[PDB]
Amino acid sequence: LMGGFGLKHPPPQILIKNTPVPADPPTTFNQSKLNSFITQYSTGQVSVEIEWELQKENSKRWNPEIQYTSNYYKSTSVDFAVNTEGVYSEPRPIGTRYLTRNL
Amino acid sequence: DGVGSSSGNWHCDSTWLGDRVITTSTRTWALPTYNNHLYKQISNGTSGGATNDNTYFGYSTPWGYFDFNRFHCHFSPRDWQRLINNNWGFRPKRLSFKLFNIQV
Ligand code: NA
Repeated sequence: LMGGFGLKHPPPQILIKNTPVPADPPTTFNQSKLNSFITQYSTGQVSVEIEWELQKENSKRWNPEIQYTSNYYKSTSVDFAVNTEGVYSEPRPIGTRYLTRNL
Repeated sequence: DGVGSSSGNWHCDSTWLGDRVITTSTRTWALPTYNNHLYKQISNGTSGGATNDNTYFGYSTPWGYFDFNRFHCHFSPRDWQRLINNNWGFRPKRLSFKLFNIQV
């Protein structure tokens, strides 16, 4: 309902975790689980490549269609670009239904 | 080739194939008799009010001619839109021309 493709076997969940690294333990044995760990975090890159199949348009509509377009006249900033502060932003929601089709 | 047989069909279409697009258009035309079948010397000088910048000498002929030197002769509005919204450029490669289903 929120939109999209419903899949019985969707892309799998990808779980990740930093392995706990004990800080020095006591010198004489104790049953209790360790609760003192070295403070750490991780970082790295991640890549996702997806192949999409397109269904080309085959319309005999004579007149031009509606199309998503960038604004023409001057503006303080560029839509879908960064700030003077380096902040990226999406000015508006962009749908998918521009071309038309008969029923 | 007979009186009762069409000598061609109506081909009007467009197909996009990759780095190519083929346009095809057919139209119905009418051709009258021009100049009463004659060739005539036509001229315009500097008499009356006709300025010198517009003088000329030439001829009118009994012939007509086909012309399709205009993009809309080949691209429908939608096709033109498909072209200009997605390509950095384009150019003509080859053409076929045909005259048929002639009736006098
Ligand atoms: Na935009």
